[PDB]
Amino acid sequence: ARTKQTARKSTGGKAPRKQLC
Amino acid sequence: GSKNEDECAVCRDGGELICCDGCPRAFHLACLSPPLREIPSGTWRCSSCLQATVQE
Ligand SMILES: [Zn+2]
Ligand SMILES: [Zn+2]
Repeated sequence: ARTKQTARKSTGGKAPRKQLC
Repeated sequence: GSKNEDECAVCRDGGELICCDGCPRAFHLACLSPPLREIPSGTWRCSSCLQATVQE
């Protein structure tokens, strides 16, 4: 499988929908 | 758009993650319900896309 080595931040991103049950 | 959203669907952070062929999600291997340990052979789907009963 295509497993990349990303390195995002730690503060948040996007919130389209609400909490998941 | 390349290499999914480049974020673990369980941490929302980075690191080495595996991109799903069924959706734009990546996983920290062990972050998966079932841990890969050794990345799949070719294609691969995440738990959800896997529930669909397809695999690879
Ligand atoms: Zn993770
Ligand atoms: Zn998926």
